[PDB]
Amino acid sequence: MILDTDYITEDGKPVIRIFKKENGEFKIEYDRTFEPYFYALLKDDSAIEEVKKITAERHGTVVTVKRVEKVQKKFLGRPVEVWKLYFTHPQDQPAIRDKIREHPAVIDIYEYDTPFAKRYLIDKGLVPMEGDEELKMLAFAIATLYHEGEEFAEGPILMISYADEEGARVITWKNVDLPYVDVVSTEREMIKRFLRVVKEKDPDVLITYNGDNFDFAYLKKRCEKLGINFALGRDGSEPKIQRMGDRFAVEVKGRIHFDLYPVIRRTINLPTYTLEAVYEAVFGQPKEKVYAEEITTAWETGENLERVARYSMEDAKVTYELGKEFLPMEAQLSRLIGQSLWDVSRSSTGNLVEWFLLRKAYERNELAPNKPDEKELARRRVKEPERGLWENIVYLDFRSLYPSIIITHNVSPDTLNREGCGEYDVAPQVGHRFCKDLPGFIPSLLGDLLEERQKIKKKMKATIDPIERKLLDYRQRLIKILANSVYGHMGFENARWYCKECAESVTAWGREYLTMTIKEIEEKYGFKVIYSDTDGFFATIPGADAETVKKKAMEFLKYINAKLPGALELEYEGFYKRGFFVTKKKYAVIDEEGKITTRGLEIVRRDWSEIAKETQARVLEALLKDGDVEKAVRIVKEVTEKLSKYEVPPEKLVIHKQITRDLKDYKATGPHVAVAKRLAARGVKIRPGTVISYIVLKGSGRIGDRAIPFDEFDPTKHRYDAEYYIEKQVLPAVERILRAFGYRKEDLRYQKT
Ligand SMILES: [Mg+2]
Ligand SMILES: [Mg+2]
Ligand SMILES: [Mg+2]
Ligand SMILES: [Mg+2]
Ligand SMILES: [Mg+2]
Ligand SMILES: [Mg+2]
Ligand SMILES: [Mg+2]
Ligand SMILES: [Mg+2]
Ligand SMILES: [Mg+2]
Ligand code: NA
Ligand code: NA
Repeated sequence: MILDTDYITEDGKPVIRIFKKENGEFKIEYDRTFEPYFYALLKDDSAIEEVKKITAERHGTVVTVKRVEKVQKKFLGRPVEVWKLYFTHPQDQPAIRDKIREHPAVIDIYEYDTPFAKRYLIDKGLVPMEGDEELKMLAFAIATLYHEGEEFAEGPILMISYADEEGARVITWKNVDLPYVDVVSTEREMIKRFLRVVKEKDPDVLITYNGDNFDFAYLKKRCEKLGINFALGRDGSEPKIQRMGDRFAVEVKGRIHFDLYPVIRRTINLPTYTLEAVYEAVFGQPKEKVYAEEITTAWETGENLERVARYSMEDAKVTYELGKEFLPMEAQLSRLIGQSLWDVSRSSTGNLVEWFLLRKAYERNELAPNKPDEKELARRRVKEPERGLWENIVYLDFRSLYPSIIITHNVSPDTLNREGCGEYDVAPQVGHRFCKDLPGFIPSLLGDLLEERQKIKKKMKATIDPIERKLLDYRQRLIKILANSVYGHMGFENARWYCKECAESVTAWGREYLTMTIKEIEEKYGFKVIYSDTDGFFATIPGADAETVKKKAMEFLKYINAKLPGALELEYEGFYKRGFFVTKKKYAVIDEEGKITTRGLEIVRRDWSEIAKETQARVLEALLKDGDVEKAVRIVKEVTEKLSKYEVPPEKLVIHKQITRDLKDYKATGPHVAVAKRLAARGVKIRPGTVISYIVLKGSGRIGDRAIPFDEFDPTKHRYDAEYYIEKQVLPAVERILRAFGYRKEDLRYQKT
C-alpha cells in the first residue's frame, strides 16, 4: 500500500521516494528515472530552437531547458501539437517558466506548477491507500507550562501523552502516582522517552489535534533548546513544516501525520472546536477540560497533578478514538482522489476536484487548461409550498440530477459551441449548444464514476464482512459527492475546467426537467404537488387512500422515466402519512410507522429552555400524529397559562450559555454575561468555556440585571418571569410552525395583564 511520495535531490537530480507498507513492513522504493516537465504551445515550430536556448538562474546556477519533444494531446476537444519541455530539477520550473512564457514565439505554457511528487503519482497511475494492509496508528498530545506574557514555548513541556490500541499513557518529570504514568527525571528525558516509544511502536500514522500548529512547533523549540535530535521520520529526519497558506502543516517522513483539526472543522459545524466540544459532538459524552492556569498552578504547588495527568491521558485517548473514527473515510477519499492522505486531509473540496480531474486528464491525454490569471478571475465574478396539512404524501426525486444532465446533454467546456458538429443539444433559456458527436471530457469521466458507484452497490449486497461493506459504502458515498463536486467545479471562478455556460445550462435544464415532471404528474395523473425544491417534490392525490397514491405513483414513475431522456431518472424516495410545509427548506413529515422527520424548524440550541423545546415537540406531534391544529393551539395556550400560574418546574426554565471572551472584553451580549460578572465579582473563576446556567426573574430592568444562576433559585422566595418565558421562549419556538396555519403569536396566549 502506498502511503506517501516525495523527492530528495541527489547530485542536483530528483530522486522520487515512494513510501510503502507491504506485508506488514515499511519499505522505501526509489525512482531516479522521472523527469520534471511542462508544455508550451508555439506560434512557429521553428522557434523551438530559440526557446530551447532560454535560460534562467536559480541560486547561483544556470537553469536550462534539458530537452524537448513534440507531442500530440487533446485541447478543447481537438488534437493539438504541443512541445514537452523537460528540466533537470523540479525547482527549475518556477525559475524559467516566466522567461519561456515571455518569449514572443510562445503562446502559452501549461501544467507548469504541479508539485513533482504529485505529478509522479498521476503519471505512473499509482494510487495511495490501496490494498488490504492495516495501518498502525498512534495518537499523542502534550501539556505545557504556560505563563501569560511569555514567548511561545518559553516554558517546558510538562507531560507527553500517547494512545494506541494497547491503552493510553502519560510521560512526565514530576511524580504522579497513577497506573498509566511513567515518571522520568527531566523534560529532556521525557521527550527522549517519547521518541523511544514512537520508534519502538513504529506507527504508520501519528494522530494529533492541532499538531500542525501547536504540538510539533512546541516540541521543535524545546528540542532546539535542549539539543535533541527529534528524529521522528522513518528515514531519521525531523518533522518538516509546510506553509499551508495562512498557517502551517507538518509532515513526518515515512509516516502520515493526520491532524484531526482540519478534517473535523470541515466535516462538522460547531461553535467551538476545542477537543472537548468535538469529542462530545462525535461520541455524545462530555470530556472535562483542565485549563492552562490550573495546569501551571498544579505544577507549581505540586497539588492536583493527578488531575493534570488524567486530562493528559484523556487528550491522547480521545484523539486516538477520533482518529479511529475519521481516518478510514479520509483514506477512502485519498484512494478515490489519487493523492496522499496527508494532502487530502488538509485540502479544500476545490483542490481535491482539480487533483481528480488532473489525473483523468492525464489518463485521457487531455492538456489541462490553466488556472485563471487575475484579469480572468475578475471576469468570472422560488415558489412557496402549499399551506395546510396534507396526507398520503410521496416524495419523488431525481437520481444525481446535475451529473445526469451533464452526461445526457454532453455538457463540457470542450463540447460548448463546437463548430461543424452534426448534432447538438440546446440549453433552455440560456441557449448554449453542446456538441453530441464526441463525448466530452466531463461527461465521460462522470459516466464512469456513476457506473462504478452502481458496481460498488452491487458488490455491497454480495458481501457479508460488514467491515468490507462499510469501506465499500464509504467509496460509493464519496463518488456521489465527487460527481456533484465536479458539477460545482464548472461554476467556480478559480477552477481549471471552469465553464460558466456549462454551469448555467445544467441548472436551466434542471429547472426544465423538474417543472415538466411536475406538470405531467398533475395533468396526467391527478396529483397535486405540494412542495418542490431543485431535484424533488412531495405530492399526493387529494382524497385518495395510501395504496392508491402508491400505485399511481409507481405508474407515473414508469411513464415519466420512459419519457425522460438518457440518464435522467425520477425515483420513489418515500411515503408519509402526513406533513406540512412552511416554506422553502422548512417542513415536517411523519411516516407510516410514526417516525417524524423535520427540516428547518426544530429548536436545537441550549439557548432554548426545556419548556420551549418540549412545547414545540408537542405541537409537532399534534399536527403530524393527530392532524389536529386546534389541539396544537390548545397546548400552547395551556403552557403559557401554566407559566403565568408559576406551575412550570424551574428546571424547565434553565438557559445555558457559554462564556466566549473575558467578561471585560465583552459585547454586553446578554444576561449570561451579567450573571457571569456578578459571579466573577464574588470571586468565582469565570473563563472562556465556563457555562452559565440561569433563570430569568420577574421585575424591571434588562433580563441581565434580573437573571440569576440556577443553583441559587429557590421557589419559596423567587418568582420566575412568566412573561419572558412566554414571549421570548415558548411563543417564538412555535410561531413559525403555527404561522403556516394562520396564527399569530398573540393568538396563542391569554391576554396580558
Ligand atoms: Mg496537545
Ligand atoms: Mg520507527
Ligand atoms: Mg505545530
Ligand atoms: Mg527526509
Ligand atoms: Mg490532517
Ligand atoms: Mg475509495
Ligand atoms: Mg490525482
Ligand atoms: Mg435520489
Ligand atoms: Mg410543553
Ligand atoms: Na490514474
Ligand atoms: Na445528424
